[PDB]
Amino acid sequence: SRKFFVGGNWKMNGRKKNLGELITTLNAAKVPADTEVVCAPPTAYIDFARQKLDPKIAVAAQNCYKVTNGAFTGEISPGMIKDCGATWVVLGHSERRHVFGESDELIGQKVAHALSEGLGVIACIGEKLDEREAGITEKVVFEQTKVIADNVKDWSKVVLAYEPVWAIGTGKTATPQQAQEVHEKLRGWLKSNVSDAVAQSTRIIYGGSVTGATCKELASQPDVDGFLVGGASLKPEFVDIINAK
Amino acid sequence: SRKFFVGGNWKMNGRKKNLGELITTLNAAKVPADTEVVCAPPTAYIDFARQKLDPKIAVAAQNCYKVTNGAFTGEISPGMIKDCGATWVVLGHSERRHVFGESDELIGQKVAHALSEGLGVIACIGEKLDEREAGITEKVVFEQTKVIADNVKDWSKVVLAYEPVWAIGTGKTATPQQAQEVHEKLRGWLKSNVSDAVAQSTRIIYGGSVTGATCKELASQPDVDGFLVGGASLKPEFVDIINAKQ
Repeated sequence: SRKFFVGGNWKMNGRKKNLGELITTLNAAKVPADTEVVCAPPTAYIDFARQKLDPKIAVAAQNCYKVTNGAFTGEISPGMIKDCGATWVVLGHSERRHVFGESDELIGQKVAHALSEGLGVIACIGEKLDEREAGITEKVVFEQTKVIADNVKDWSKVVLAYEPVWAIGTGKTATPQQAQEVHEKLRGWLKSNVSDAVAQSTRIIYGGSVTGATCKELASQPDVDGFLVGGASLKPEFVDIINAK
Repeated sequence: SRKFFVGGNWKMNGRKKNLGELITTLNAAKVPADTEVVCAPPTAYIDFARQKLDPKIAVAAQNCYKVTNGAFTGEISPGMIKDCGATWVVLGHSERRHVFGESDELIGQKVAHALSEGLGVIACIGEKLDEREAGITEKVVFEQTKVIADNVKDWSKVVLAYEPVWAIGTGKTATPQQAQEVHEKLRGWLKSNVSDAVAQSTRIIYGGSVTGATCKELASQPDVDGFLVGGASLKPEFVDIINAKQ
C-alpha cells in the first residue's frame, strides 16, 4: 500500500516568531502511523525549522540547483539541504515554472542531481487554466511527467504532485473526481512507460487550495495519495489535512 | 571619507563544517579603521553564519524578492533576511541576471523593496565581453545604474558594485586603469543625475577576480572604494583583501 503523504509548502511566509509558534502546534499533533508529513520552510529557515520540528516531521527545501557547489549566487544545493538535516526538495513548483521561468529541461536536471545525491524529490506538474479549457490537460501533464521520469534515479525517493495551476492559491479546489481522473491517468502513464511496480508504489499527491473542508473526499479517491498544501499549511487546519484518511 | 567596503560572496559553496572553519578565520581578522566587511553566505546558512560570525562582520543575503510575504516558493524577503540578523542583500548579481534571467525591471523592484524595508543593498552592474568590445560599456552600465538609482529610497544604504562580466570567475581581473575609468564615469553619472552629495558619499566597489595579488593596486585608484570578492572570499586571502589599503 502507498503511505499517505502530506506536505506543507510555507512558500515565502513567516519569521522565526510565527513559524516557531506554528511548529510548536505541529509538534503537538498526532501523525498517523500510516502517514508521512513534510514541511517546506522558506530557504532561510530550513535549518531553524529542522532544529525546532520533532523528527516525526520531515523538512523539505522549496527549491535547489543542479550541482553540488559552484558559482550560482542565490542558489542552494542538495548537499546543503542534506547538511541542514532536510530530506526532501520541492522541484518544478508552479511558481518556479511560471513566475521564475524555470524550464522543463532545468527541472529535469535538478531532479537528476537531487536524486543522485540521495535527496527526496516532490516533483510538481500541472496544467494552466487555458490548457485545461482547451481540453489538453493530459498532454501537458504527461509531457511534464516524461521529463521528470527520464531523470529519476531512484523512484523510492520521488513523490509526484499534480497541482493544477488554476487551483493554486485561488480557492478553486479540484473536485474529487477531477483529481482522481488525472491521478488515474498519470498512474497509467507510469505503468505503460516505466513499470507496473513504479505505478503501484509511486505516491501521486494533489495540490491546489486543499483545505480542511475538502481534504477527506479528495483523500478517499483511490489514486489520490495525499496532498501538497500551501495556504492551509500555515493554519491549524493543516492538522485536519494530515488526518484526512 | 567614504569607508572602504569589502564584501565576500560565498555563492553556492560551503557546508556547516567548512564554513565554520572559514568563519573562524574571519573572526580572527583585525578589521582596520574605517573599513566595512560584509559576508554573503548561501541562503540556507544566513542564520548559521550570523550566529557564528563576530558582529564586526556583517551578513548579507545573496538575493531576495520584492514583497514582504507571499506565494513565491523558493524565494526569501528582506523581512526574513533582517529576522536572521543580516543587514544587506546583494541584488542584480551577474549570475542572477545571466544564468537566472533576472531583468533590470525586476532588480529595480527588488532594490525599491529592500531599501523601503531598511535593508542595505549591494547593487551590481557590469557589461559583458561582447558589449565592451562593441564600445558600449558606458551605455550598458549607465542604463543599469539608472534603473537602480530610480529605485533608491536611501542612498546611505546603497553600495554600487561594478563587476564586468568577463572578469567574474575567469581570472581576468580588470586592470586598475580599466576599473578606475568606469568608476570615474559612474561617479560622474551620480553627480550629474542625482547630486554632488550622493556622488561624494556612494561607495563604488569593483568585483571580478579580485585576489590578494591584485587588490592593492586596484584599491589605490581614487574612485575604487572596495571590492566584492567571489572565489577569494572562501580563502584566508580574503583577509589580505580587507587590508588592501594598509
